[PDB]
Amino acid sequence: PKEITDIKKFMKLWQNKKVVYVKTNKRITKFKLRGKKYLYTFKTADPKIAKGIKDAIPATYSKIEI
Amino acid sequence: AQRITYRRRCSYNTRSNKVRKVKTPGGRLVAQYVKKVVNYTKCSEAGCNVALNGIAQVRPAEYATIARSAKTVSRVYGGELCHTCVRSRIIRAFLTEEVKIVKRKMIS
Amino acid sequence: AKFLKYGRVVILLQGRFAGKKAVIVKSSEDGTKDRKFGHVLVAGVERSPKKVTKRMGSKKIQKRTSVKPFIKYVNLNHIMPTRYSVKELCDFKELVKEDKIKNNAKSEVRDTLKKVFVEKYRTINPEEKSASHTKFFFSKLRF
Amino acid sequence: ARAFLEAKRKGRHTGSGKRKGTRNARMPTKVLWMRRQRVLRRLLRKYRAAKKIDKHQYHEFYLGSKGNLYKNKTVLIEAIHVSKADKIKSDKLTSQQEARRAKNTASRAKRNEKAQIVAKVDV
RNA sequence: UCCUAAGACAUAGGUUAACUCCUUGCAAUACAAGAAGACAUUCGUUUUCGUUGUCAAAAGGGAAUGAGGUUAAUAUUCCUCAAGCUGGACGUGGUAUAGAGCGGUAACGCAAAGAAACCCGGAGACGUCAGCAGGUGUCACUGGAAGAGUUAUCUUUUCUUUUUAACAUACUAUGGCCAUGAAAUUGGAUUAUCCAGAGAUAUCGGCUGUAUGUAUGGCAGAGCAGCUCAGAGCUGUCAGUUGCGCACCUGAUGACCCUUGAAAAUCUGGGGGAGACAUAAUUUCACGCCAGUUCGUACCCAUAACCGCAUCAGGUCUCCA
RNA sequence: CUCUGAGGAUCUCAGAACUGAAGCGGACAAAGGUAAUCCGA
Ligand SMILES: [Mg+2]
Ligand SMILES: [Mg+2]
Ligand SMILES: [Mg+2]
Ligand SMILES: [Mg+2]
Ligand SMILES: [Mg+2]
Ligand SMILES: [Mg+2]
Ligand SMILES: [Mg+2]
Ligand SMILES: [Mg+2]
Ligand SMILES: [Mg+2]
Ligand SMILES: [Mg+2]
Ligand SMILES: [Mg+2]
Ligand SMILES: [Mg+2]
Ligand SMILES: [Mg+2]
Ligand SMILES: [Mg+2]
Ligand SMILES: [Mg+2]
Ligand SMILES: [Mg+2]
Ligand SMILES: [Mg+2]
Ligand SMILES: [Mg+2]
Ligand SMILES: [Mg+2]
Ligand SMILES: [Mg+2]
Ligand SMILES: [Mg+2]
Ligand SMILES: [Zn+2]
Repeated sequence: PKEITDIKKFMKLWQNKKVVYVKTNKRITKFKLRGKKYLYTFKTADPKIAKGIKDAIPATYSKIEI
Repeated sequence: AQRITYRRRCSYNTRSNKVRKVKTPGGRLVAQYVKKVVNYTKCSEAGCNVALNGIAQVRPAEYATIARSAKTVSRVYGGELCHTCVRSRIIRAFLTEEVKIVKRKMIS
Repeated sequence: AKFLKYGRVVILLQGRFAGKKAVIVKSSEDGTKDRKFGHVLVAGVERSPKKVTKRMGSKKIQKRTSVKPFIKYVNLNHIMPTRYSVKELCDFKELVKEDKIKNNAKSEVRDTLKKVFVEKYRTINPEEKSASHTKFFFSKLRF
Repeated sequence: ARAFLEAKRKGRHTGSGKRKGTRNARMPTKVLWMRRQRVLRRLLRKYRAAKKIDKHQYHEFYLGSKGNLYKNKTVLIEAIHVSKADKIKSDKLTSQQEARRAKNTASRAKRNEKAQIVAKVDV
């Protein structure tokens, strides 16, 4: 499992059978890409990055929420 | 107090058979098999025995897994010798040829 | 007693360039605000010319001769002061540019020297007392 | 258990009649020594770092504590105050000279003891 | 299963009426015994280098996995989730070169940065004991929260839970190096030794090596503890401190020998630069595609599953506390 | 049992007083000595 700090690489990865898993925690939110040998997590604190990334969900990738 | 169980069918305590106690998300204390430590890489010259810098100390296998960096250094003998030995080598070779030529001209 | 002179061939001792031969362009007894220790500016053979047979062909003999020069600053302490000297092989005062070095022009000087050396090497004159040395400059040292 | 540790800490339950092991057995001498040495050396380091002592004083005192000359940390401290106060030159003296030096040192001591008093009054 | 050991056995040669017996790793009491490459791709052709076997370790060496869940009985094997390894074979990006990365004075650094014979290395790879230092697990204590025990009296009480796998990235880690400068009113330093002009100490100095360390990912969605509803639901799983405490591991040492403490397979590095190649050639970078066969996995391991004519007061090698 | 002092970081040691059927390593744990003679170091 790898995690990503900078949204850019994350977006290069979800731009590269693709599905995206978003999960809510009290203080934080996480976005999760499945790829052959790695599970990519992306965490953010503030709601701005949050909504912005929710926007970022493309038609190619389907969004699952737990 | 939690007690453990070997997981390997080798109950005898051997340097290769060592175990470490790990605490799981389950709340269990589980034996996990710990690997063996290896000796650091030393310069190969006679009587030298210096610990080489900038090379990884890794169990022999993992040596196929690492990046070129850890396998090497940038000198003339990067992997095999330390700087001191390199240096003394250079110097010795140069000066020895000098004496060689000198003997040559003194012969002719 | 001091021999730092422009044109003295020295060997680099420890460094990625350790074991290579090069000539002193400039010598700063105590150095700049930049390098606060005693150092020398030097131009030398990084990769030496490969051996050339009398049986090879044109393209072979030409390609064989390629030289890759380097220009480095080296603390004098990392240097072995060879007694061989080549002053005239080129004007290093001319081709070694404090500017070009600091100015991100490194590759330019590289080219210039490659040109110069390659030219000189095949042009080596067998009667030159300058040449007995020249050979050694392009010589390969054995450790 | 806790109640006992309580009383043991107040000191009610340690006695000779309550001790089964050797003094050395309970706490081994070597530990006490290591602890003392370590204290003394940590101190000498603080001091030599703060310029209060010089490399010669450092050395002499280091070998001082190595020689069990100082039981307390307090005592090493007193003897540092002494090396500072007494001139560290105690070589080649006639008894006249040492009497004089003694009285000069006694004078200094009295002096500063006095000041150290007066400053606490005004505060 | 592979590797080598103490060892052992073929083959070859010799001995015996014969059976049998003698040698063989430092390999022969033997010897016209091999391996590789390429084109060919069969042969053949051709090239290169060459004296000649095998078995013996379920504690030695030894490529890579973990947590959670499940059965009446198996599970580091099945399920779920998350990883790594070796061998394949191309795809897409990217390094490098008209010969073959770039930075630093230097230790050294950085996803990648051409190659054969050949010769040398490193790891593997190692005794006993003594003390020091650190880490893990455990034990102890502190505030918070949920539950439980006690309550005639006393007890802001007594107990319980309060967890984090392999693996990914970044940092720190007992040592060693590199500068600069050299030390006598010698200094530095350990519990102990011990080090220095063969360069000590010291610099807003620098480089490097080891985690059973820290943070984040894994991860809470799992596990754990409570409380509801009639399979669904809700709440909390938080923040600290100390130990010559204990078991194990690691790090730096010290002492000891008319004792001086395996080897090979395996992974990898260096020196060398013969060859190969323009529409080309070759390259320890990423991400993607394929595979992992055979055998053992139940259960007892003992005052009742073993050996002692037995369900015998005997005997029988280990780990966790 | 009630006090007192000393050793340390950003758990040991020593004093004094009081109190008991003069008991108190209260179980557990845990050498009996001495002087000679003979062997074998
Ligand atoms: Mg996978
Ligand atoms: Mg003890
Ligand atoms: Mg053998
Ligand atoms: Mg034999
Ligand atoms: Mg294995
Ligand atoms: Mg599996
Ligand atoms: Mg692969
Ligand atoms: Mg040893
Ligand atoms: Mg509590
Ligand atoms: Mg350090
Ligand atoms: Mg939950
Ligand atoms: Mg300890
Ligand atoms: Mg043990
Ligand atoms: Mg030895
Ligand atoms: Mg090489
Ligand atoms: Mg029995
Ligand atoms: Mg008393
Ligand atoms: Mg009394
Ligand atoms: Mg009694
Ligand atoms: Mg008797
Ligand atoms: Mg006897
Ligand atoms: Zn060396």
